[PDB]
Amino acid sequence: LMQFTLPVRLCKEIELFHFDIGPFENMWPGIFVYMVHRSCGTSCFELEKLCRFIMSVKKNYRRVPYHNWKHAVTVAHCMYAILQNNHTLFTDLERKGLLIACLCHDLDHRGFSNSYLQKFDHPLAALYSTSTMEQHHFSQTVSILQLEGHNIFSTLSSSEYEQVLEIIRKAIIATDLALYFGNRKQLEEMYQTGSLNLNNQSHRDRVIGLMMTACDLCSVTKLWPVTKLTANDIYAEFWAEGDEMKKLGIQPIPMMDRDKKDEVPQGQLGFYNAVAIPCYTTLTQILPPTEPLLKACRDNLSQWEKVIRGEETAT
Ligand SMILES: COCCn1ncc(NC(=O)c2nc(C3CC3)ccc2Nc2cncnc2)c1C(=O)N(C)C
Ligand SMILES: [Mg+2]
Ligand SMILES: [Zn+2]
Repeated sequence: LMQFTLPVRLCKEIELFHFDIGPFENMWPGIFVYMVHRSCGTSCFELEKLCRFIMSVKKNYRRVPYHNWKHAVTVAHCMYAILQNNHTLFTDLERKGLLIACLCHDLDHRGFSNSYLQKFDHPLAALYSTSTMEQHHFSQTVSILQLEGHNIFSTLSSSEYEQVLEIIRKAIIATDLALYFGNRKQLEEMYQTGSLNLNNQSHRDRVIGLMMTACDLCSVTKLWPVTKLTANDIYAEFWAEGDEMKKLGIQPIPMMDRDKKDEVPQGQLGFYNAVAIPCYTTLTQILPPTEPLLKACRDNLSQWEKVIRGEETAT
């Protein structure tokens, strides 16, 4: 057989939650196949179809600062780390579908939120009234899966193919943060009342939804230098959307206003407290081996507080 192998440093460090996939775009397909062969198995997909699929997905991500090909692979790698440290908890189809969901979850993102598409009256807003971009990401996923030589699930039966596309559809839709607030609250109640049941499919769905949020936000779970640099990329998009809001004659929210740059550290603090910490807390409760995501999230929160107190500088 031909086994995928990484250089020594990547071989060791890819198992760490805070792994950064590096600046070499040409190595990311290899990194993704490696993670699929180790988390799913070398027999999960035909290498030729997986390779063709990967390259078509890459092609349908856009040259935007943040919601790009590097983000897709980064989210996939966080999912890899969760699956490998929880390997007894997931099904064959869940392993197969979830790395693919993560790779595909922002397909054809233009760097604009669901809100902007609503305010702009974009055609996608007429087609998909809620989770507008996330329904578009899924539709794009189906398009690519239906191209010639792209059916990576060809050896699944009809009913298995349908289950995995449904795992994928729900996972991608779950990356709509508007849906996360409700989903985490339900999971918090279920956990504290002891009703949470991983044998209940409607409960698996919520746990995977939370896993997808955690993978999607995983830039707040890298070492500080990565987190700080990645925050420049996310704000490049937010500020561009704010500009487009101003062009529509609508005052943008403060985080999207490039004139309010001095409030980024307080904005970050607000986001860690309201969204990120609660997310990784609940995930650690359900999947205790995901502790390192929560720990790195707390460390970065501490760093933003250091920035607010003028002990650290972010230029
Ligand atoms: C009401 O919203 C304003 C309150 N607010 N302030 C900031 C913020 N989000 C982020 O910073 C952010 N969002 C995402 C995705 C949800 C969009 C991912 C990463 C983020 N940070 C970050 C930090 N380091 C490195 N990479 C990325 C929000 C928010 O809640 N959103 C939903 C965007
Ligand atoms: Mg998205
Ligand atoms: Zn994303």
